[PDB]
Amino acid sequence: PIVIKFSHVVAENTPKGQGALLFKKLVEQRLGGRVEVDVYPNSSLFGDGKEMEALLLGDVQMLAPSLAKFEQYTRKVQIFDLPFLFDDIQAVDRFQRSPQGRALLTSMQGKGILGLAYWHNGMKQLSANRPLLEPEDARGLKFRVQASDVLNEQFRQLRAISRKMSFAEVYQGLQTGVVNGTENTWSNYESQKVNEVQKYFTESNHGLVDYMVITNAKFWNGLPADIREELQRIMDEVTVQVNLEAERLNRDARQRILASGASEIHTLSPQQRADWRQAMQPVWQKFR
Repeated sequence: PIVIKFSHVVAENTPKGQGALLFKKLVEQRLGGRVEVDVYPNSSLFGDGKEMEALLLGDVQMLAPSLAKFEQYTRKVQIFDLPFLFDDIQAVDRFQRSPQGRALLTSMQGKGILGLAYWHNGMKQLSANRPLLEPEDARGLKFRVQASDVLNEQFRQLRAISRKMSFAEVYQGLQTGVVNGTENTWSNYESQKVNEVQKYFTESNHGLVDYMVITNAKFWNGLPADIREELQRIMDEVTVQVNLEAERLNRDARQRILASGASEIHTLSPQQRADWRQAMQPVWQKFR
């Protein structure tokens, strides 16, 4: 029995968490006794800082990191971090499914990493301990970010401080005050209870969190051909399900945040929307 350990950093009740479990279910139903999928959520096997090298070493067989986290291996997927480049997940999808988007799946092949699919999470929102109505409001704040040069620049542009931190550490980061704001999808915010330490959200939709499902090329290429081809067909099926439901899981998470009674969500006025775009679009200059 071939074992595929799939490690990720999110909660089970999320787009990625459910996708990893659906992959497990369909593989074990279609390849029972031949392939086993062992899913490790919430950084229970490896966290942000160590998963990629574990994949390269063969300690894990499948990951699905945020597109924001690949700079050490390629700078070709930085495009996905540019603020306001994609209006919505449908726009992201059009890029991902296009010839140019598909080619990025092989961007790390020379490093021994193979991209198998894109999975959606959703658009990013802003949070802080004070209201974020207009860009001036971010000045002097300390935002947690994924480990991305683009996202560092995004907050530098807003005259704020950014701090790269692993996803597992965000809650305590905000609780202790080493950071006091961040950006993320509704799903990630609610599932990790970060709304408990962030009173104010702004529905900015200013970026996204999406994933590239990846494996170790040596492992993937070493599989019997039938197993590899079948796994790829199953992955594509799972991807349709992940992507069909990611919008709903995020909307449900937003509802939970409102039902918590401890946070509020600001709807940007048209003028505020334009102001945030103007303040953030200059970061594209540095990543042509």
